[PDB]
Amino acid sequence: GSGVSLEQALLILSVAALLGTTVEEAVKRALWLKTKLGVSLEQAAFILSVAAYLGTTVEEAVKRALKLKTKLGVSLEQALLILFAAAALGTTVEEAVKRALKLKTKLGVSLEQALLILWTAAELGTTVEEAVKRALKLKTKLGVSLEQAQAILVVAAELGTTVEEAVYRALKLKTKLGVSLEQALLILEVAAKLGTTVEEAVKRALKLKTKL
Repeated sequence: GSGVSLEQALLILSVAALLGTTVEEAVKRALWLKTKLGVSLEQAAFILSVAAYLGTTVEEAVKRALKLKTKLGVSLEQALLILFAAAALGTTVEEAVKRALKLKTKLGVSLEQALLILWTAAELGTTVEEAVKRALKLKTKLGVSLEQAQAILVVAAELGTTVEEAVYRALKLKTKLGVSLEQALLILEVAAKLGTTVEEAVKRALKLKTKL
């Protein structure tokens, strides 16, 4: 798309924070990269985030990702997630993929889902087995996806609250603003990252945004 969704605006606000660059600068940087590679805006923002986590230039991150795609025969998305999971783990990409593949087979999930689980466990400071146990409890209790359950865990950590508090606020946001759960959780997380209120994060994002 050329029109920017709220979802996408929020991701950039997050990336602007991470890079320490104005939102205007982050927009341009994400659009240049989207154009250059012919990828989604979300994927462009991801790449900027991966390079920041790696501590490499964006080109270098792209070079690594393209080489790893060819090596493993995987998508660019998967290669990026492998690099990210490896940067978060502080290990090799080979080790990260090894762990992801074992976990993929165990849980009957995708490699992408497995890599997200590994990254999430690192973000929570727990083992994977613990993170999976806690995510699956939420999945069953609330009737959310495994992905969403993980997102809830992570949002709670960013907020410095329990998962009960995080869910309570997310569902309030859904009812008040008519957003999806995934949206609500992202808003909560972005406001935490920007050092602001829920209202101010959305107000910025709306300035930035064009498509719905």
